[PDB]
Amino acid sequence: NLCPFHEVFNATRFASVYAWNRTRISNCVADYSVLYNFAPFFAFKCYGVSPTKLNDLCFTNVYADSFVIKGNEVSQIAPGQTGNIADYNYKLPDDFTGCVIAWNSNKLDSKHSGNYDYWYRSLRKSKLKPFERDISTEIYQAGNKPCKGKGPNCYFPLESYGFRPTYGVGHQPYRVVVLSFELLHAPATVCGP
Amino acid sequence: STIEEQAKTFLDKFNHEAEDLFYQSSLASWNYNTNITEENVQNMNNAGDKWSAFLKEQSTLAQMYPLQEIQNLTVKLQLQALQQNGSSVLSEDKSKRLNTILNTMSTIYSTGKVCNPDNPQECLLLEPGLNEIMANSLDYNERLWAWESWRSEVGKQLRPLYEEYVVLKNEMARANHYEDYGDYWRGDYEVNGVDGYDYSRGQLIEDVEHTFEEIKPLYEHLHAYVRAKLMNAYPSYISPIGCLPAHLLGDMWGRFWTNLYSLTVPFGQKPNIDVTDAMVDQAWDAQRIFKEAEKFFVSVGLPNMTQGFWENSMLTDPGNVQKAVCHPTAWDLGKGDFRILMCTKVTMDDFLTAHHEMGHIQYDMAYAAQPFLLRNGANEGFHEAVGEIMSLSAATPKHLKSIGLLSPDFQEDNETEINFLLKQALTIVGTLPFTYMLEKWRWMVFKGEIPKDQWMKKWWEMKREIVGVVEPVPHDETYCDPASLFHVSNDYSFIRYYTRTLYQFQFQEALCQAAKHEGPLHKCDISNSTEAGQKLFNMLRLGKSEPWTLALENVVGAKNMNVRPLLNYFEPLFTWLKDQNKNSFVGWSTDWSP
Ligand SMILES: *[C@@H]1O[C@H](CO)[C@@H](O)[C@H](O)[C@H]1NC(C)=O
Ligand SMILES: *[C@@H]1O[C@H](CO)[C@@H](O)[C@H](O)[C@H]1NC(C)=O
Repeated sequence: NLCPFHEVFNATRFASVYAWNRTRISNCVADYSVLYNFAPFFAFKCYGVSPTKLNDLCFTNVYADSFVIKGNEVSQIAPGQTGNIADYNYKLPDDFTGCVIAWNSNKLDSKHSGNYDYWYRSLRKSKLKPFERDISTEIYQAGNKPCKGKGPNCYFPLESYGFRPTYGVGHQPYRVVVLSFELLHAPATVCGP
Repeated sequence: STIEEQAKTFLDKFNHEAEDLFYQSSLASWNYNTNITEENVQNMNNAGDKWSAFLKEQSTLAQMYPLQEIQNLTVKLQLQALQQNGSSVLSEDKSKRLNTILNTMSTIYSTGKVCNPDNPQECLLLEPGLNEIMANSLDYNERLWAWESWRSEVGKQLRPLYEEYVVLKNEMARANHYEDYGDYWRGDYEVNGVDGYDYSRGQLIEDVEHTFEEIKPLYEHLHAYVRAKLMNAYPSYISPIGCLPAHLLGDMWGRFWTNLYSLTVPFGQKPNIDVTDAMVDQAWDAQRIFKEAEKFFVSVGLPNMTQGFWENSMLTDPGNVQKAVCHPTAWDLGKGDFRILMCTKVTMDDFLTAHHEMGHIQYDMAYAAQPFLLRNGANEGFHEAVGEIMSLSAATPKHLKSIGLLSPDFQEDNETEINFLLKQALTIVGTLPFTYMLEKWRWMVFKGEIPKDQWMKKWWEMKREIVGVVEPVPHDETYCDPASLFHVSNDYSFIRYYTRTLYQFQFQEALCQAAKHEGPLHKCDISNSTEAGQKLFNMLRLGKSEPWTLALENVVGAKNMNVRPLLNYFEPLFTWLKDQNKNSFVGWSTDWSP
């Protein structure tokens, strides 16, 4: 069978970094050359399994997360990193055996008047444990008084990533697609020659 | 949750929404300036109204965090820049009156015309006509008539208006927990909260006074030299022991003496160095000038600039259609968007101003990492200082030879750099006494030392004492001569230029001292020197995060304003001036009277 790598990479719409999209991939044959023949990416720094041995191993489950962030915040998609994206939005485990693919997509994810369809969580009471998804638009109580709905010391958590094509590199949208490779004691499911 | 810990969350949401509302406002302003059209003006006005409303709302919301419970220095600085009451401390009627009077002052300075000569059919506009007629003129009568007509048409209409403006601004400053409007203006050269690096407004006054006192001899010698040259040019118009009339000081305002170089050529047989002919001979486009400037900046050590700087920013005149404004400006839109708005021409002046604005752009990229309220120079005199050191480095003949534009066969003789030093002094050291006099007069007018009923007499007496120029005609009390200045009428601080020069010369001396350069200071070049680039970038990346008394030392080595770099920069010029005015009189006296 053919793994749905193309559908993950070719998706017309991409999720937001706070509500990122996870798609388990299994019961197919790995084809990483197809992944290569997609686009000239901006980052391919992929920790753990080497790209050469990608077509020489058998990873039980493949997780293809996908979201849109800034260019500065791509460097926060890596084990042992800190920031707004690596503490509240999307944290990777220290034992990350997968590949983080992240190209530039300002051509499709910009509207010339503010593409406020992409959000990110900037305030949270506690940090985010690895591979945890939190979507709760509850007003954040920064002050010492109970929150009655916005107003002083009560801020909406999620802040939108106002995207425009005129932004310089680093603030333009970046469709990041990490490709985690989890392994268990179950028989090998994803294998490719 | 401590006050210092809630301050930080408010400040974070300010930072995000404010960055969005500035890239919106700055984009609207750029669209207006590039293409002037009614919808563009409406959009810019809407964006500015939204930005002002957001700033007012955030300033009102930030009053709940007192500065006594704030311990972090950066958070305290951001709150101080955000907790300012501004003009909202006045009554609504008083605030509306102040806004209206400022607006009418601006619109009467901008739209003023001189129809007094002959018939009112020929109304001479200030910008195209008055500047052209004041840049060069061989007739005393026309210069005097134009100067007197402009001064009268300004003062006779803005004297009570300026009195009301002064009263309103003083009341606002007093209600703003300050002493007067001059104190409010000086409240930005102020550091308090860190030991060792601290500053006060009175300390600023004393430092300015001491720097001017130790800079007086050089300006006095230059004034004597230019007075002798004008006496040679103008027969029977100046006194040997008296101050020269003000209206012949090149520009009508007398702020800059650059226009007097034509009559004060040290060596007419040796023409000044020019690159226009060699630049057109090489077929240099508007893109090549910026390409070479970026190459110089990279050679220094500063990084390249993105493709968004090249595709978005416009560098050439767009022709008859799509009218724009030819004011060279370095735009920092707010989110990775850096642009320069200028109509580049094939000239030496445009080539140098390209580097001048490109340095501001480099400063913007350097401090882009800082929070929103700390994305500025540590004071208002840092941006222009960096631009000017860029221009000074780019204008050296050795750099011109290195870039390949100048012929290597060219040789340097003492006349060349002596003329260059004289031009620099006319541009730089000739605007320090005027700036200091104007700022001191405004400070004492706002403070109350100068009585309201006695403005013109004290201003002109200060002009004799400090700048050293007499009145072409006696002036009564129904005049507002300082209001004719753009900065005074538009409520702008003027000490920026004094601070800019006194910082730029220290910066250049420190940078080229670390570049392992042996020789004169005026030939210092930062090109192909990574150490000086790193030393400058260390200060550039700071922005307003740390006090200017520390950022100045981080690149120079001193925590205070200094004149010795300025004095020894013009050292060969100083010795030449000393050797020149031997038999001529030294100094000016106020005893002269018409
Ligand atoms: C994949 O995307 C490219 C452009 O991004 C498009 O040309 C191609 O048709 C897509 N493949 C599909 C829709 O199967
Ligand atoms: C994830 O993607 C699926 C389709 O691939 C969509 O139905 C779902 O709403 C998405 N969820 C989020 C949180 O974006």
